Amino acid sequence: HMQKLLSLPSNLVQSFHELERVNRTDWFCTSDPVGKKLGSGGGTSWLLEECYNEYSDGATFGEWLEKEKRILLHAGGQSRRLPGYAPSGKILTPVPVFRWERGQHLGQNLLSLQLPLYEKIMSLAPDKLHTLIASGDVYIRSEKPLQSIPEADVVCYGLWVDPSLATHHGVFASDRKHPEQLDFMLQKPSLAELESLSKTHLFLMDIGIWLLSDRAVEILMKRSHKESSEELKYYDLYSDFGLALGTHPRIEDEEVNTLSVAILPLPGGEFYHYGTSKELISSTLSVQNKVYDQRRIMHRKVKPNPAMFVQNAVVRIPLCAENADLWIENSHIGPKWKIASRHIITGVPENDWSLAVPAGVCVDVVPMGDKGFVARPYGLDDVFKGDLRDSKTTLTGIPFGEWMSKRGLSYTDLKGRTDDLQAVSVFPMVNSVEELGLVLRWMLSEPELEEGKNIWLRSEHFSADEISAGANLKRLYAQREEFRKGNWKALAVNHEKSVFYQLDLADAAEDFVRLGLDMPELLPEDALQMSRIHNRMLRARILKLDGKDYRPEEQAAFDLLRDGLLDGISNRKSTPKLDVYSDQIVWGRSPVRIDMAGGWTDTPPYSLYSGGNVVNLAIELNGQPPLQVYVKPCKDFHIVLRSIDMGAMEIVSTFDELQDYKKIGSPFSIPKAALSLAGFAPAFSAVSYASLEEQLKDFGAGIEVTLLAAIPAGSGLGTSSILASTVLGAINDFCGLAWDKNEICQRTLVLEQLLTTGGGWQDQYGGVLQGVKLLQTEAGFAQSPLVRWLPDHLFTHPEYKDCHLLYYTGITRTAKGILAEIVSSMFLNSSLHLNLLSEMKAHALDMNEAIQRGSFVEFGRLVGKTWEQNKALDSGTNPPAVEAIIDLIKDYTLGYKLPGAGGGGYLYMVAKDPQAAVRIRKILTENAPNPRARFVEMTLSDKGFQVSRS
Amino acid sequence: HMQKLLSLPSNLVQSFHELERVNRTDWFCTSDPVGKKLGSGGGTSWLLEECYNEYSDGATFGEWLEKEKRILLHAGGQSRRLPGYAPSGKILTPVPVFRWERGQHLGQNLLSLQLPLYEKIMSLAPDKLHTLIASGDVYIRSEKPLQSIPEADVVCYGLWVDPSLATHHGVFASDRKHPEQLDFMLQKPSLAELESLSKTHLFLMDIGIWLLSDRAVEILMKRSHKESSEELKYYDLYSDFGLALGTHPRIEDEEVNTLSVAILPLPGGEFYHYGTSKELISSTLSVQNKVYDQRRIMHRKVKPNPAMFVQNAVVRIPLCAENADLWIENSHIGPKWKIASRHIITGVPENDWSLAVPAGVCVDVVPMGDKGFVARPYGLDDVFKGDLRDSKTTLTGIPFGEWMSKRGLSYTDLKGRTDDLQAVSVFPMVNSVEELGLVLRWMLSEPELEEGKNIWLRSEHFSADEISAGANLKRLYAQREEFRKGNWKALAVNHEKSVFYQLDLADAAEDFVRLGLDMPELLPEDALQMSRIHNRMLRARILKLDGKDYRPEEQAAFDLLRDGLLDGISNRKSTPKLDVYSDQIVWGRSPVRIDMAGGWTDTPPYSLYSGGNVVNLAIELNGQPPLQVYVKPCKDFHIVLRSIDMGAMEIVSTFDELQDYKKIGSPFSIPKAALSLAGFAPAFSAVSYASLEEQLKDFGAGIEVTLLAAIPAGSGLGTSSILASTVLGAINDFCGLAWDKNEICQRTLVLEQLLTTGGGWQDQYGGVLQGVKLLQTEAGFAQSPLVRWLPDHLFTHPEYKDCHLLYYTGITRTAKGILAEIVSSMFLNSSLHLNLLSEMKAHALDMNEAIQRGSFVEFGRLVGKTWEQNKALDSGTNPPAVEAIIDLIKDYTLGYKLPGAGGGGYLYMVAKDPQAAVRIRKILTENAPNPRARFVEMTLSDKGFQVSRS
Ligand SMILES: Nc1nc2c(ncn2[C@@H]2O[C@H](COP(=O)(O)OP(=O)(O)OP(=O)(O)O)[C@@H](O)[C@H]2O)c(=O)[nH]1
Ligand SMILES: Nc1nc2c(ncn2[C@@H]2O[C@H](COP(=O)(O)OP(=O)(O)OP(=O)(O)O)[C@@H](O)[C@H]2O)c(=O)[nH]1
Ligand SMILES: Nc1nc2c(ncn2[C@@H]2O[C@H](COP(=O)(O)OP(=O)(O)OP(=O)(O)O)[C@@H](O)[C@H]2O)c(=O)[nH]1
Ligand SMILES: Nc1nc2c(ncn2[C@@H]2O[C@H](COP(=O)(O)OP(=O)(O)O)[C@@H](O)[C@H]2O)c(=O)[nH]1
Repeated sequence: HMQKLLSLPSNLVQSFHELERVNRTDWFCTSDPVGKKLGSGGGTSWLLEECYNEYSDGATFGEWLEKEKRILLHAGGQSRRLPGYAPSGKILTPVPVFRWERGQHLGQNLLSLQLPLYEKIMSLAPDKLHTLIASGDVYIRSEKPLQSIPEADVVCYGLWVDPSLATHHGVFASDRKHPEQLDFMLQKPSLAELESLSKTHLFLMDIGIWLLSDRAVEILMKRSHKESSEELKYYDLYSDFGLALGTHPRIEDEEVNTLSVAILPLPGGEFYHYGTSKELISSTLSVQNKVYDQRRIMHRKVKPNPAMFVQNAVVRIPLCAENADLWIENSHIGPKWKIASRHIITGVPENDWSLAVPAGVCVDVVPMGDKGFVARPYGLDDVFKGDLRDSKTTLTGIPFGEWMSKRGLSYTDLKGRTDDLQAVSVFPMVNSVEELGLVLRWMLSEPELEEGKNIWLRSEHFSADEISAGANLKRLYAQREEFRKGNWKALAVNHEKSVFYQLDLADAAEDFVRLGLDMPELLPEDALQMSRIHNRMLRARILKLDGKDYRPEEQAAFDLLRDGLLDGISNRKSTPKLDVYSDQIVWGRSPVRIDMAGGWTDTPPYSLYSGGNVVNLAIELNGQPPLQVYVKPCKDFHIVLRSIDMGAMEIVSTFDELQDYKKIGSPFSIPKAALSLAGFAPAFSAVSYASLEEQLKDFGAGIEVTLLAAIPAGSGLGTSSILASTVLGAINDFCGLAWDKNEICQRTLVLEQLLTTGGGWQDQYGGVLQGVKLLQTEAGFAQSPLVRWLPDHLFTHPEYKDCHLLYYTGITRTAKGILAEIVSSMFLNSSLHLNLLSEMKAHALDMNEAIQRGSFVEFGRLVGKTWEQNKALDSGTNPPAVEAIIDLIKDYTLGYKLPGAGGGGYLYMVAKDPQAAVRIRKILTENAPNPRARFVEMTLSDKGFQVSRS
Repeated sequence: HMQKLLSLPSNLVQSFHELERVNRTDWFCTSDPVGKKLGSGGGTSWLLEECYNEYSDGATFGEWLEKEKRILLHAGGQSRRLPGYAPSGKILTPVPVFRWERGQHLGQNLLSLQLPLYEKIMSLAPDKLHTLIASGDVYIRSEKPLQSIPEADVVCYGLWVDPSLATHHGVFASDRKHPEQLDFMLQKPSLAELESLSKTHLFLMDIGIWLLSDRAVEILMKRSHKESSEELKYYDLYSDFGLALGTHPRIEDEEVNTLSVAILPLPGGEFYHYGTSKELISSTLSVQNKVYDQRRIMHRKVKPNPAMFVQNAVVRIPLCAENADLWIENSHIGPKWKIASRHIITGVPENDWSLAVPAGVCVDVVPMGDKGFVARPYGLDDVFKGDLRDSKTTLTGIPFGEWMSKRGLSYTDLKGRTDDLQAVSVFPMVNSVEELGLVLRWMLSEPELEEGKNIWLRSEHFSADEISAGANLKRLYAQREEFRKGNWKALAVNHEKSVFYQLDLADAAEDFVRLGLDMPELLPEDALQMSRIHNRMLRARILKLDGKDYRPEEQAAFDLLRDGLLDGISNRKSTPKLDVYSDQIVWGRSPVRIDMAGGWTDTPPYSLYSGGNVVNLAIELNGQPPLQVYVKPCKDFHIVLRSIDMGAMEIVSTFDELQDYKKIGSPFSIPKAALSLAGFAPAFSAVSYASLEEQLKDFGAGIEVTLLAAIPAGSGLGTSSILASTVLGAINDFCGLAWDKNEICQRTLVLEQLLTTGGGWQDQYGGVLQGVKLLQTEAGFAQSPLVRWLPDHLFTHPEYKDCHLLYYTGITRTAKGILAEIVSSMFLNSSLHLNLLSEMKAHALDMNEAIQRGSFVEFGRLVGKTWEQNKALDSGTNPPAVEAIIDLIKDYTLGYKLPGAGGGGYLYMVAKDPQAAVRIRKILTENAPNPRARFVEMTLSDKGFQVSRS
């Protein structure tokens, strides 16, 4: 597991692992020494020092830093501009579920949303960069493939967004002749400053993702201490260390300038700050406004305003269009509340207050002590900095002097600090919800309230620093959890309009079992089919986690899926007519396929969620099409089915026998379903016939179908789907149905839905259509792949053709059918699975690009990456014997993978060059893992499915 | 030229063609009959009836409606909420140049900005839709490719919008299970209705872009008249006709429901209101802040506030950050003015007034009569509706009763109507700028000024309706033109910070010549290179339009372009070494190319503006590579050059002779430049030599280069560039320079820059690289195409191969005039040319898609569309002889085009089928247009440039 190190507030360090439910093995956290601020760089150095002192197994710091890669997040500031989550350190702020996203956790926060990108970047990083540094108050997205990470001492990711937004952050400025290096950094530059440099420089806004080598770490830790030894000091990573980097740095440092700096634009990058109260709402609104298409929005709720976000809360007042810019979290809004706009309500316990909240002021309630509450009303624009007597120092939008004067208070009532509003003990700690409401009314729009002033005088006073230092986070998290327990039922009941069935339902089931909640009730038959499948699978998972019987629920979900996929599978009528002469035989034949990338993304229901991308190609094996079908007229008015590979024969005389797909011991389900779809079953026939015998008498003869699958099913080469398509095409030619290859593949999809195989669509398109292809579908039950052919240069040119090797290993899967687990995880919107499948889609697009550009090396590498993705999706795909075979020859390949679901069988290898291919052949021949392993010659098929007549 | 029909205010109809300088053939305008409103549908029927009565020519209404597609715009309301441009009908409102856009006209208005999208949609529409309907008070953008337009009776464009905004417009509601249909429309639905329909329906905001068939037009016009007679009536297209459409319409209508409705979401659509005074500022601010890319923003100037827009105006006071929401147009702001924020100043003549404008109040001055001015002060929030005695009836932010009382006035001074503020004659018409200023001061923040009241009492009074009805728009446009004449000089001087050199400089040159302005002075050498080229070409165009000598200015612009393209002349040095045996000969050969789509988009400087997209392929002619080069060692230490096609020979003995590219009568400039780039000229040689003879003595021998261009020059098949690349590749093999094909093409670009050809990069990549390719570059001087190969199925498969016909027309022509005209238009940011080139890029992408999908019919159709685009870009591309050749066989083709710049030469035809190809051959053989015309057999080249040794 990637190690996370966090610089947290002192109060949170002791409770982080319990409140966030994370183990101490993968998570280490500490704080700045109480009473001493260290800044960004100083806090990072202190975090590194603490983690080293914790796991110092006797090695020095230098050899310890190399031992593993680490992701360090600094969230140990004061959070002046975000008081609502200052005691949580910003990084633990709950983030609403995106109305366009599937598979998110209901209790997601900024940390859990932002961590995967950091882990991906670190796994892509070179091995000499053992330290990633980031701020936890941002949400960063990358919707395009990451570029190579250079081997510099400092690697900073940047993003050009808007000069107005760049005005508030760090900016990397690079000379127009050299965007590769960093010329200098700028901390919050003005619009005029960026304009004056626009003619000669490019600017990338600093998004707070830095990567440091051991040399840069040494220099930062030397700068974070004093002149002698261990004496710590304040040091800013971005304003002191940052401005000293680049070609022409603003700050001078002999050791910092020697560090090479590399600025990387984040591909498809998006940046959303979460450091101020205004940004808390604006960034969430932007993320919501990334998608507007209602066909891609699973949250079917009409909000009065898009900038209204309610999490872990109970709202007893009606919300209207005038209540814009609203953020309610971990709060209870009583029915007698009166609100306007621009509000941030956090931590408020249950109440029936008659509280009027003016526009622009926010209310925060922090649990303090065992039973007390600290009331912090503040302003959406309050910065909490500066001297109290300055007119610019504001509280709840009002200057602090005016706030004091209007309430009949004097500065003699504030004993303590007076030069910094952050350190002014002005927030009262009450011991009752009634006193809390009274003092909040007094501190807001009722300064004449007698009892409020009395309570404020009786109560102890806390500053924002003291609040963050003494907050009882256990009670805060417990209130949030009780609110979320109520919200689970609320969302499940309101499923037709809520985000319930687009959430990660595995996480939801875990939370249901942990909180002691009952399973959601069964959705009525009138509900959405997808929602019904989600509901049944969630109930099954809850029963499994509880220790009850879940098999019927699971099977019911699968049955709802198969019923859902039926489109024109009932009313698609054909009129088969004997289109050949009496002594003619129809021969159809098809090659198999190898999927290069994007496999699994065509599998329902994920393909229904977002559409699939698959790059694959048709291949003949040992110079022959492995799937073959013969169709001929029969003197008797019945259907004869013969199987060469199974060595069997069967006579179908009635409609009932033709549609008996699950007949015990029959290997003829595929041709039976194919003949049914061709119009020899009543449901698919345009003409009504009394019996199969009468239909065949009107037809002119019976039908004799002989089938050959020269490659057994489960080999991963697409045997079953391609055989179904071959039978369909032979019957198409024999019966004059005039189907084209695309319609044959679609009828194959329908056929496999008749047989309840539950697979995707990639195999039949890969085999029936010639050449190498990219296949893409959109979201929805209607899955009809758009086909884009690719150049076959990398597979047919003499310098490449002999580098594609196919090796039958003689090994079959030792593990069980994990496919069921994968499909059920898809039904539960499992976040890990959905993320991996999305990465597989993007990787299929990258494979398509590599093939288009004619890059053989990149093609082989991406094949290897597809193998890695498949191993990550299924642990049983790579048994140890296959891994030993791989290790025998891995040094001579650009990449390799198993075709299809894998688990053994065939190994596809892309040799580096023809000599490497000869070497691979020699090695695997002289070191056969078993007597059955053998090479199989594969050639790209320029024909696909072929059919001819005698 | 698609015909535009406009329903305008009555006063504007009489002067529209003169004020906007448009011909009466392509522009028709009328108004609703004065005294009766007809609504959207009634106004549409009246506009159609008027245009028919004008251009009937003896046809019936149906056969006239069929003749052509028409774009109808309704801009004929009262414009209560936009008084500053009410007499202009909103649609003629000047709109500031987008700071991120290139090629816009300085005098652009809303009409000129909105027309291109409508014309694009209409040209994409099926031929049965002859009528597009739109409102003139909106600005709509589409930044993603438009989808196919189905063939329905009514086609409506929509946009996914927040429900809160959808509450204020028409809404198309489609069942979630059938988004292809329209279920029903809703006119301004409430939030509760959207809640009730959100669970079962999708809603798209109506953006006001409808397309109607002739039957729908007939029904709309029957509904727009009464029942018995021809008397027109009010009829709403969206509330009456719209609510009667769909599957389950809200309103019942026997004839309207039979119309098929198709709802299309606008890809990448953006909607900007232009109906109220505040929206005038807000939508403009949004459009300005729409683009973020530093590479695409040429106007890099930060004003004190982003919401300050100044057009056609002189401002004598300084503008600061507090002057937000400011719109100054066609106005002179004297130095003694005092303004705040939220202002709209229009039509103010030159003055020295001491006028104080309070925040939120706007000033408008409308020329009236021969020399008079009507002063209309109003409020930014004034709606101009309601009875005068209501407190809500507002004027300049003040209730009208209070405004009357504060100036000692009574309702006995207002003769006329009193129930509608729009019809109250309260605005005085004065006869002098002095009286104008006095009465404006009186009507604003100086109600106690007696002289203002006296002038108001003596002067005639106009209502807003009377202003819009009697306004002297000629004087308004003349004042605007004088202001713009001043602004031209102001912008040209301030070129480093203005939008000057990103404007349409052809329009700018025309305006400079018309207004009698001198050309801008020469930019210093320290200015931006692109800006300097723009400056020189603009001076050249102004001199040419004036009748002076412009050739040196043009040549200087071309030289600045060539110098800008000079890149690696220093950091790409070669060391040629004799790499062949003494008796060995190197033979290089290349096929020609046919560009399928995107030609011209690779030509600088447009390729530098936005990058090029070109789909092209290599072809052999009559089974041979038409470009051939032989290189062999020479006993003498000189260079021998022989030309087979020119039948010539030349001896190069010195560096001076080798670099004499423009030698009189020499056809050897290409091989001389190629040998120079290979390292036989000192500037490109890594080793310094005293003379060419010494370099060749160290080399081991001289060089003998024989060239053959088997296809005559000017054929359009890429002969020159591909021959240059062939020489470069032959010399590369002969000298062991180890260049790859990409480097060969880049050296070809450098060679053509040495020879000052001024072309693009498409030809060399099309010829050197095998197969069919999409080539793409980004913006910037560095033009290095990314190459993506396409499947060659549509060109090599037997059912397609014989449909590609190449016919030498027997016409030759130096296509350098077409090149010069188009390149000079590119230098001037000619709006027509830039728009057409953008469409050519998009069309290249569509061609790439069609080839990927294997669609032969779509491929041929897109070839035809490429021919149409080329004809539209240059009128000289299709001479009448080529057009006559085309007309002989056009009925047997899916498409056709001339390769390259055209002007004659070869005709590429995509026959519908092999029989059609036989027919085309027969027709063109039996009817040869000239003794030289002949068919040439073309075959796709799977080799590209090849080189071998004897
Ligand atoms: N360990 C530690 N980290 C800090 C300290 N100050 C700031 N940081 C971190 O450095 C990053 C950048 O600083 P800021 O965004 O200004 O931190 P902040 O909490 O917003 O500070 P203020 O709002 O000014 O109170 C933040 O993510 C903080 O987590 C500090 O004193 N100690
Ligand atoms: N943590 C978290 N809680 C949420 C989120 N969305 C909603 N909630 C909580 O769940 C409760 C129920 O949500 P819904 O079923 O959508 O109800 P609502 O739309 O918020 O309001 P009503 O239906 O009118 O009661 C809300 O009151 C919120 O407190 C979310 O994205 N994240
Ligand atoms: N031909 C015609 N066009 C109209 C009519 N009414 C409105 N329009 C046009 O349709 C467009 C949309 O209507 P509105 O924006 O509400 O028209 P308007 O002139 O702004 O009306 P007010 O601002 O309320 O005075 C406007 O640009 C008008 O020019 C009409 O009765 N006949
Ligand atoms: N029509 C039109 N006029 C403009 C535009 N931008 C500027 N102008 C006018 O041109 C004059 C020159 O403006 P500019 O060179 O940018 O100077 P600046 O605006 O003071 O910085 C201004 O006084 C404006 O009145 C525009 O986009 N359209």
